[PDB]
Amino acid sequence: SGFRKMAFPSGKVEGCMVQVTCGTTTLNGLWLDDVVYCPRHVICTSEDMLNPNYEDLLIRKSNHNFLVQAGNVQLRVIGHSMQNCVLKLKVDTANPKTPKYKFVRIQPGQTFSVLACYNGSPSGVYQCAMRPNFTIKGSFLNGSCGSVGFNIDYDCVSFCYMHHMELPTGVHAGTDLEGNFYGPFVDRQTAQAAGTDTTITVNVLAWLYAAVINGDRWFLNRFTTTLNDFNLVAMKYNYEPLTQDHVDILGPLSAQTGIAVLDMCASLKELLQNGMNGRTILGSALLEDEFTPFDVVRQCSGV
Amino acid sequence: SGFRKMAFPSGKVEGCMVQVTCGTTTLNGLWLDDVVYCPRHVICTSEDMLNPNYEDLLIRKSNHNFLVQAGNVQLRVIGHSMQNCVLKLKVDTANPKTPKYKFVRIQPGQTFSVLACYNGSPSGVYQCAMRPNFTIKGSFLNGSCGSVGFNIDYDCVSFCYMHHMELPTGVHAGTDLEGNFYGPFVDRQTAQAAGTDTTITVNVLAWLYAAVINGDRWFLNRFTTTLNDFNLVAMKYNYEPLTQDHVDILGPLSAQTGIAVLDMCASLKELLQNGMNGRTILGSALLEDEFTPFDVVRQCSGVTF
Ligand SMILES: C=C[C@H](C[C@@H]1CCNC1=O)NC(=O)[C@H](CC(C)C)NC(=O)c1cc2c(OC)cccc2[nH]1
Ligand SMILES: C=C[C@H](C[C@@H]1CCNC1=O)NC(=O)[C@H](CC(C)C)NC(=O)c1cc2c(OC)cccc2[nH]1
Repeated sequence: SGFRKMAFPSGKVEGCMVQVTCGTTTLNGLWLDDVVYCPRHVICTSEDMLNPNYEDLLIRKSNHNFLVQAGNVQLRVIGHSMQNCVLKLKVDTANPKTPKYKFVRIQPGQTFSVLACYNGSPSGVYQCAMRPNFTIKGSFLNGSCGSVGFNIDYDCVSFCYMHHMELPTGVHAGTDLEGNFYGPFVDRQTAQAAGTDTTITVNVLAWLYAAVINGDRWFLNRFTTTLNDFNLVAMKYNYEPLTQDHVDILGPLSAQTGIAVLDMCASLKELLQNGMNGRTILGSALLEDEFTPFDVVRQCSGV
Repeated sequence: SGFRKMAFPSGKVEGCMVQVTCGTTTLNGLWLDDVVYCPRHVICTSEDMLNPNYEDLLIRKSNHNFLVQAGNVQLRVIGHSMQNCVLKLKVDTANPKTPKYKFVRIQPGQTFSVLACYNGSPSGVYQCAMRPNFTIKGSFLNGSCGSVGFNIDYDCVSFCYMHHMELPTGVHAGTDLEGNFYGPFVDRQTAQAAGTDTTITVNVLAWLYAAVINGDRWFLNRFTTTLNDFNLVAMKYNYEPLTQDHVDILGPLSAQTGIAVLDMCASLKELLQNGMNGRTILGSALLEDEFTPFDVVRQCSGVTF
């Protein structure tokens, strides 16, 4: 029993992290086969940061302008290209620890594990959900760029996030491994705002089922609601609309607990309208929306 | 910026996880040099667990009754012994992935990363605080025993927890790597209850230091207190008393902010005696008690390993 926010084991990714230096700038890179992937803003100076013409800055660089260190070993850069906001440095050595991997673009509401790194060395691991406004609520300091987010299915690492920026609000923004930002953000040194954030309703519901599966039922009620009437109330409170696909994805949790999805929607509606009134759910005083139905099924099936 | 519960990178420990089977009972073990450590109840059948005599169960076992596997690769057992509630199995191969390590027994309030494992295969990693009642709020399913908890210092992995049991309340209990349970529990299939839990004062203070570092300091008052007086008051609110070691490990955060530990204690006392009103601290109306002083430094300074 028990429900906890947990990240995938990070070993397979730790073996890929390297340090990439250009000029006075050092950050992290991801070393897969004979290519190192890192944020392209590593090539920018203090002055270039405001409005960098990256193609113009990159053409002026040589392979020897990039220092790549894997532990104590320096990797010789034999080629450099740019795919959107990701710099790709070809090295003369293939990473022997390269796992089975793929590059994927994650959808809002889905979760992934972040391996926060500094100077090419792992520092910590934590789960983040891609928010509807395409930010993530992570923990990143100076030099964390190039840290990656991933999921692990079987032994295949699906990389979905590379870290680039912290917004003034303290949330974080980045790209996929094709270098395309999640959200309307740009890799320039400017204060940038995200769109109005919304709450991931299907995840809140999964988290309520988790609370029930772990013995917490105080928030349930004898009422039910139609999907549309629930969505009317949800949107009033800046919650994302619930789709029939979301309802279906919640089926397994509904079958395990015997609580129809629309019955749990009526509980959430009551919570949004009455609040929690000092009560807590799984130790939280707020409604948590960073747990997917899959994250709940993975931990609570059979309990 | 950002404050998150963050596990240690788990790679060094993943490379030490193996499967240990006795009969049909399989759980996890920890392979370090040429020894595998696992819970001793792996030698118990389902019926034996109700009331086991481990010394007697073990005398009937031989090296050849133990199946240790790294994946599907068998490691031959060439010696066995019981140390408290931990079985030690000597194997004929030294783990080439063995990291620098030590075995430590942690105090209540200290945190560690749990590498949840099933059949010797790592499933997930999460942070746990040892509660004052010597349970942890983990997430564990059948077959999870032998999963370990650890901290990383520089490059040394300090193992401090091995998982053994789930209490009726849904919390979890286990041992250090010398097989000594945390708390008054035993490895027997019996309904066991943990004492009343309490809030971890030193970690709440750390969380308050974290708030100050980030500019959230409305709760600072112009009072101080003695350690004894604060301890007596705190217990009335179900808070743990502070030890000298607690004061010591708050030293760095005290120096960084310039707020003496006993001054922060007086501020916390007022929050307990007056509440927080509708105000929040670091965005929360609840005081957090599962971040140690080091956890705060980790988050705000970016330590690597
Ligand atoms: C090492 C990788 C860091 C990650 C950051 C560091 C602290 N924590 C992290 O996550 N990335 C960067 O430093 C980026 C670099 C750009 C060229 C993409 N820039 C920003 O994140 C940033 C600039 C800025 C601003 O500039 C006027 C105003 C207000 C907020 C601002 N944020
Ligand atoms: C694989 C390792 C599991 C961890 C468990 C499995 C599910 N989640 C986990 O954490 N460990 C075990 O199965 C232990 C076995 C030893 C005590 C011999 N037994 C219990 O955990 C247990 C016995 C019991 C009880 O006995 C009458 C009453 C009420 C609650 C109870 N729990």
